[PDB]
Amino acid sequence: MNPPPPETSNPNKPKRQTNQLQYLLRVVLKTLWKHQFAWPFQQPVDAVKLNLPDYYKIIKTPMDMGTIKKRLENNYYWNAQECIQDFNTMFTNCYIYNKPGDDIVLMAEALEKLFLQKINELPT
Ligand SMILES: OCc1nnc2scc(-c3ccccc3)n12
Repeated sequence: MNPPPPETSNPNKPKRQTNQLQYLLRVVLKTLWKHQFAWPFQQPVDAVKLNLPDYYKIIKTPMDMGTIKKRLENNYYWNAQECIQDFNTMFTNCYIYNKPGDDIVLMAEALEKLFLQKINELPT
């Protein structure tokens, strides 16, 4: 059984459009999406399809790049830090559910380095 996926809209949450959030979509997310290791992270973890019945027993704050992409497109975030926190939650969940040296962890490690390279400098 899968939980409902994270929300991508919420009417009582205030929205903002900023240069940094536009760059997080155009540059950060859309470039990481194309990496050879992006595919496990492009959609919420489907525990039924992937046969991970313990995934949501361990991961209580799921996050993925599909959700982040919709949140950016739907102007869900207030600021860049809120979006950056969702990328960090996605990487940390991968480390928590797995073990050092696992293939999925090697993938998340490489994507996290690319992510940090791209958010080291943001637009004004
Ligand atoms: O490898 C476990 C795992 N941890 N985080 C993620 S996102 C996708 C997967 C996954 C699972 C099974 C086959 C292929 C990929 N995983």
